[PDB]
Amino acid sequence: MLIAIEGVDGAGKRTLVEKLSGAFRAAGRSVATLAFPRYGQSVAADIAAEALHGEHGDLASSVYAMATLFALDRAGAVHTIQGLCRGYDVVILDRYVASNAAYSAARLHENAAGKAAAWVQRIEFARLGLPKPDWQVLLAVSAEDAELQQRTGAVYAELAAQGWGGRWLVVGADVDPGRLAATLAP
Ligand SMILES: CCc1cc2[nH]c(=O)c(C#N)c(-c3ccc(NS(C)(=O)=O)cc3)c2c(C)n1
Ligand code: NA
Repeated sequence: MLIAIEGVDGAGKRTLVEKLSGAFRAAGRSVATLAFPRYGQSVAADIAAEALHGEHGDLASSVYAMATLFALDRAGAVHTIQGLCRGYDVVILDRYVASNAAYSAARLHENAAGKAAAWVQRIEFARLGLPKPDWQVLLAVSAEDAELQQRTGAVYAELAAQGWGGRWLVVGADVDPGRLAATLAP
C-alpha cells in the first residue's frame, strides 16, 4: 500500500509519518518511508531549493519551471518507490505529487479543477509514470508568505474534497494514529 502525507510546512508531517509507522508496525505491518523533495540526492531538487533562495536567475519566477524540477526529482525515485511497494506492506511518502498540485495552483491563484493541477497529473502520473497513491492524507493545522501558505492549505483541502489522484483523508494535529492506521488498512 502506498500512502502520501501532505500539508503545508510546519504542519508536523514528519511527526505524523512516524506516528503512523509505529501504528502500522503495532498492527503487524512492515513500513518503509521516503521524504520529498530529495534535497542532497536530486540535482533537480537542489536547483529548485536554490532557485527559491534567489539563485539561478529568473528560474523561480516560473511556477511551471519549479513544478517541473520537483517532478523530475520524484520521477528519479520511481524505481525506488516501486521497489519499496514490493518489499513492504506500507510505503509512506512525506510529500508526493499533490504537493506539486497544491503549491503550483496556490501560486497561480487557481483551484484544484484548474490547469496547473491537471498538468501535474498529466506530467507526473501519466507521462513520468509515477504510481498513484492508494491514500493521500492531508494534515490540516491552524498555524504551521503567510497568505500563500494559507491559500496552499486551502487548495490542499480542495484536492482532498475532489479526490484528486485518488482517495484522501483530512486529519488534525491530534489524530489518533492507531485509528488512522485501521482506516487506511486494506
Ligand atoms: C513554485 C511552486 C512550487 C511547487 C512545488 N512543487 C512540489 O512538488 C514541491 C514539493 N515537494 C514543492 C515544495 C517543496 C518543499 C517544501 N517544503 S520544505 C521540504 O520544508 O522545504 C514545500 C513545497 C513546491 C513548491 C514549494 N513550490
Ligand atoms: Na491565475
